[PDB]
This record gives sequence, C-alpha cells and structure tokens, in this order.
Amino acid sequence: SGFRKMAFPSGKVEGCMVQVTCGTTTLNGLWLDDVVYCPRHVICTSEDMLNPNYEDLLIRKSNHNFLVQAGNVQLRVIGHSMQNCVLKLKVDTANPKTPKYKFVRIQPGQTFSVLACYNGSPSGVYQCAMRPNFTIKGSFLNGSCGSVGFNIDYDCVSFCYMHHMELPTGVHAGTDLEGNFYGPFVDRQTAQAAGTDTTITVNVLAWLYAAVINGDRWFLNRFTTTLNDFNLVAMKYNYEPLTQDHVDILGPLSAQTGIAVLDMCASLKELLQNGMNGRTILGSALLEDEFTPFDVVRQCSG
Amino acid sequence: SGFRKMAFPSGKVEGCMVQVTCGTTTLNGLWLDDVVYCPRHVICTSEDMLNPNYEDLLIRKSNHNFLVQAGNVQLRVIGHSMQNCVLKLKVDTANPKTPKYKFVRIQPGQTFSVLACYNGSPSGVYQCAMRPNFTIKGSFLNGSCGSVGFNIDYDCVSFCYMHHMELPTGVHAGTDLEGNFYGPFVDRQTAQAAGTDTTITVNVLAWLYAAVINGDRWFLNRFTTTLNDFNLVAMKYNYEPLTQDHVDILGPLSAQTGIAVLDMCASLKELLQNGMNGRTILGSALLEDEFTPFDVVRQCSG
Ligand SMILES: O=C(c1cccn2cncc12)N1CCN(c2ccccc2-c2cccc([N+](=O)[O-])c2)CC1
Ligand SMILES: O=C(c1cccn2cncc12)N1CCN(c2ccccc2-c2cccc([N+](=O)[O-])c2)CC1
Repeated sequence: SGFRKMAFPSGKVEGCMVQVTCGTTTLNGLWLDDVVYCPRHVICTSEDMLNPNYEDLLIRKSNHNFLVQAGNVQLRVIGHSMQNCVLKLKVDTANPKTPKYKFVRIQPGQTFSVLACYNGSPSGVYQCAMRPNFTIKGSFLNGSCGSVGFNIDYDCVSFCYMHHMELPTGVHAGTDLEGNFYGPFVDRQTAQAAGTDTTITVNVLAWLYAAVINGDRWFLNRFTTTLNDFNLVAMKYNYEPLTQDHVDILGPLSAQTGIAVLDMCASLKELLQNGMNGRTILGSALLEDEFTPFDVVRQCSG
Repeated sequence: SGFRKMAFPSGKVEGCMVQVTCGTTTLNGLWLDDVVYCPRHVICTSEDMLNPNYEDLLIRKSNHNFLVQAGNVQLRVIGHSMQNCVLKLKVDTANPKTPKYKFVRIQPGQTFSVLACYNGSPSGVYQCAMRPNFTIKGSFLNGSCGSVGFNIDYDCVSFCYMHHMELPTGVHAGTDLEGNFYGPFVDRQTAQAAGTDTTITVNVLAWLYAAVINGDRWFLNRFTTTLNDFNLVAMKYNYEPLTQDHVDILGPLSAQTGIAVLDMCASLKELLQNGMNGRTILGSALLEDEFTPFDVVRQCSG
C-alpha cells in the first residue's frame, strides 16, 4: 500500500545523456545509436536568441563547431542536420548503451518521467503530466535544455519530450523527439505565454480510486449522477469533460473497488461544491490530477 | 524554476538489483562486489513468519537452498551469514556494475530515494523522508522486500534503507544495510504499530523558502518571533522544536531570499493558527515537510 509520485527507473536514459557545446553555449543531448539529438537553440548565442534564423545559423556551422562529450570521451561529429526544432549530430561511434527505444508523441493528460540533466550529467528524476495547455510544470534550471521525458514499457524506452525553455509563469515548454513543439510555442526568447489550463478530470477520478484502494473513504457517498449532469458541474469548475471513453478506461478501477464511475463522479461533484472540510486524501488537501488510470493501476495492483 | 518531488537518478542502483529465492519465497537483493544483501525473512515461510527463530532457520539451510538471479544469469552462492536482520550471501562472481558505495544510517527528518523492485527487476523510483517515528510513507506492494533507499553524492551511492515490511497503518519499516531496524520494529508478522509522529519543522521552513524562490510570497508578513515563542506554538501543533542548529542550516536560504529565519517562523506561526484561506504554496494546500534544506538548495540553485 501507499501512493507516491513515482517515476520510471532512469538508468536506461542515463546511459544516453551527453553534453553538447557550440561555442560558449552548452546543453544536453541524447545519444542513440550513432546520432545525438539536442535543441537546435544550441547554435544561438545571446545575440541571436531573440529571433534566430536557424537555417542561416546552421549553414554557417561545420561539424567541428560541435563538441560532444560522453563522460570524458569526446565523440567526433561527422554530420549535422536540422529536424524541425531538434538538431541531429551524427557521430563516429554508436552508443553501446542504446536501449530499445521509440519516439512517441504524447497527449495532454498523459504522464511521463523527466531526467533532469546539467552538462550532460543526470541530476534528478521526477514525474509530471502534459497539461491541457501543452506546458509541463517541471523543475528545470539554466543548463537543463535537452533533458528528456520518457515512459518505459518492458525493456523499451518511449521518448516523448525534449526540454527547450521556461515560460514567464515558470512552467516549461518543449518538443517531441522529432523536433515538433507541444503547444503554440517557438524556440526564441520572446513574449510567449501559456494559454488557459484545465483540470484533467479522468485523472482526478483515477486518484480518487487510488485513495479508496488505500483506505481513504470519507468522501464516498450513496449518490450517483448522470454523465451529462456531472459534465455540467465540471464545466463550472474548469474541469475537462468526462467522456464515455474515460468511463471505460476507469473500468478496471471501478471493478476493483466496486464503486461505479458515475458513483465516484457524485463524490467529485460534492468535493468541488463543498471542499474537503479540512480533511486530506492520499496526503493531499487538494484534488490531484497528474496520475493517469494506468499510473494508478501500476501502484495499486502492481 | 519549479519545485518537484525529485529523486536521484537510479541507474547505479538498478545495476545492483537481483532476485533471491529460498523455497517458495522470493524477494529482492542488493549485489555489491561478491555479496548479495537481502532481508533475512527470505528464509521464512508462512508457517514460520509469526515468530521465527532465525538462528535455527539459518543453521538448517545450505548454500544450495538460495537461488540468486541477476537477469537470466544464476549466481552461485558460495557462503551465507546473518548480519542482524540482513542475510549476506557470498556469490562466486563480483558484480561488474558495483558503484562506489557506502552504508550510512540516516536520521529522522532526512530524505532518500527508493528504487521499488519486484522479482529483482526495478519498477519505479520515488523520494521519501524518514519520519520522526522511524517509519516511511512509501509505496510498496507484496514482493517489494529488499528494495533499497539511497542518496547519491558525486559518484558514490550511500545506501541507507532496505525494505522489510508494511505496518497496519500502511506505512513501511525497514533496516539500514547493516541489518539494524529503524525504529522499535522486528521482522515478524505480528501486532506492531507505528508510534506517534510529528511534523519536521526545519523542512517546512525550507519548503517555505523554496516557495519564495519560486515566487509564492502571499504568506509573508512584516513580523518576527523569538525562537522560544515560535517553539511554544510548534508544540501546540505537533511540530518538532526548532533548534539554533536548524536556524544555522537554513542560513543559505535565508541569505538567498533576504528573509530571516525568525521572520519566516512568524509566517509559519500564522499559517498554523489561521490556515491558508483557500490558497496554495508550491501546488500544495498543506504544509509540506519532506524536503530538507539540502533538497531545496539542490532544486532552487542547482
Ligand atoms: O537554459 C536555459 C534556462 C534558463 C532559465 C530557466 N530555465 C529552465 N529551463 C531552461 C532554462 N535557457 C537557455 C536557452 N534559452 C533559449 C530559449 C529559446 C531560444 C534560445 C535560447 C538561448 C540560446 C542561447 C543562449 C541563450 N542565453 O544566453 O540566454 C538562450 C532559454 C533559457
Ligand atoms: O512482501 C510483503 C508485503 C506484503 C504486503 C504489502 N507489502 C508492502 N511491502 C511489503 C509487503 N510481505 C512478505 C514478507 N512479510 C514478512 C514480514 C516479516 C517477517 C516475515 C515475513 C514473511 C516471510 C515469508 C513469507 C511471508 N508470507 O507468506 O506472508 C511473510 C511481510 C509481507
């Protein structure tokens, strides 16, 4: 028992992290097979950063302008190309620690683990969700660009996120590993703002099931709601609408606990209208929305 | 910016995890050099578990009764011994992935990362604190015994925790890596209960400094308190007393923010007496006590 914010073990990704330097600019890269992937903004300086023309910037580089270090070993760059907002540096040596991998783009509402790195060296691991507005509420400092986000299934690492920047509100923005931004963001230092966010309703319900599995029952009640009457209240409180597909996804947890999804929705309705009255659920005094149904099943059965 | 529950990268510990089986009983072990460390309760069955005499149980075992698997490789056991509540199995092969390591016992109030494992295979990583009452609020299922807790400094893994059991309240109990329990607990399936816990005051103050560093200022006020008048309120709310040593430890954060420790204590006094009024700090609607001053400095400067 117990329920924690839990990340995937990071070892397979640690063996892929390298440092990439172009000039005075250093960040992290991901070394898979004989390619290193990194944010293309490594080719900017503070002079360019405001509105770079990346095509011109890259034409003016050569292979020898890129210094890649894997530990103390320098890897020689033998080719370079741009892939949307990612740079691909071909190196003369394939990474012997390359895991089985794929590049997957995730949806808003889904979670992943982040390995935060500085200077090519892994510093910490945490879990987060892709928000409805395509930002992440991460923890990243200067130097952390090129840190990646991932999930692991069996032996295979599905990379989903590469870190590019911090927005003025302190949340984070980045790309998939094909270099395409999540959200309406661009890789320049400008006036960008995260749009309005919403709470991920299916994940709040999943976490209420986790709470019941762990013995927190106080918010349960004898009522039920329709899906439509629930979604009416959802809209008022800035929650995403709950679909029948979401109801279906919560099936396993509803069966484990014996509490119908629309019965749990009546609890959530009550919590939104009334608050918690000073009580807690799974150690929290607010409704948590960054655990998916899959995340809950992972900790609350195995 | 941003502040997350962050664990250490787990790779160095992943390369040490093995499966240990004695009979029908399987759990995890830690393979360092030519020794595997695991909970001695691997030598029990459900028949013994209520009140085992471990000395008699171990005398009746031979090397061949222990099956150790490192992936698909079976490691041959060539010796066995008991070390308090840990079993040490000498194997014929030294682990080539052994990191630099030490075995350290931690204090209540300190944090560490847990690599939760099942069948010798790493499943997830999370961060937690040693509570004042010597339990941990972990996330562990059947099969997770022998999972370890650790911190990393530079290249060196300091192992501090091996998991042994779950108490009736759903919190967790275990040993240091010399086999000595944290807390007044024993490795038998009996009527054990966690004692009364307290909130770790120095860590709450550290997290309030983290909040200020990240732009949450609403709880700040123009007041100050004495240490003695603060500790008076601390006692009422079940918080540990704040020492001058704690004040000294918070020095760096107080200097970074410009807010004296006893000025921050007046904020904490106000939050304890009044609540948050519906507001949040770092994404939480309660006061968080599982980040140390060191943890805060790590994310809020590097
Ligand atoms: O690493 C951080 C960073 C700072 C603070 C908090 N963070 C949390 N996650 C990451 C950070 N950068 C460096 C890169 N930046 C850029 C973003 C878009 C386009 C170009 C650049 C750029 C390129 C060359 C030099 C410079 N430059 O000199 O500023 C900036 C963003 C800020
Ligand atoms: O793995 C879990 C576990 C279950 C549920 C939640 N958990 C969260 N962390 C770990 C768990 N065990 C197995 C070991 N147990 C024991 C604890 C003390 C002394 C002996 C035994 C013992 C030994 C041989 C067989 C059996 N047996 O058959 O029960 C039990 C505790 C329960």
